[PDB]
Amino acid sequence: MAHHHHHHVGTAETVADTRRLITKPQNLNDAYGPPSNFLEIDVSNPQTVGVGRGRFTTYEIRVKTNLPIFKLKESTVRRRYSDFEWLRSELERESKVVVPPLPGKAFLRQLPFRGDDGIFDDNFIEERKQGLEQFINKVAGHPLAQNERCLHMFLQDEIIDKSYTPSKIRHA
Repeated sequence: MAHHHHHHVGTAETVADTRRLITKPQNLNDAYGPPSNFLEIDVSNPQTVGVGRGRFTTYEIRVKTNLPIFKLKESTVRRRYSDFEWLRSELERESKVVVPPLPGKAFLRQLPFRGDDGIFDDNFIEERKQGLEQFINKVAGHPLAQNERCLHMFLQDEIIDKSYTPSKIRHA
């Protein structure tokens, strides 16, 4: 039914034998360029989406690339700082990714408050934005990171799924 090893699609010439062939991990392939590729990500376009007690601001992650991992080459998602955090540590969990420290403990004791912490203020937001996009362009552009499934959820699909598969971008 769904799983079938018999096929006569199109012009049938070869039959459903085994012969040899085999399907083994042949490492990374070639398509656009080396695993470095060209890469340009921008976290920005904030949305303060949350509750009066616990309101958070989401960031839109914009990316253009010809990376063989990124799949869509160039797309945009939107998720919150808390997802960046777990993305950071996830890359540090089982890989030696160049993951840098998150932007914080800086502008907070630098700016006013007003919006509880000041997160409702458009100055602070971009102050975290600038560093968060700095952060991401590394963790989302480094060999080890392109090798961690964490990037698949961050740059691709729609959102970071906190129940995803803890493995590499390349799957068997």
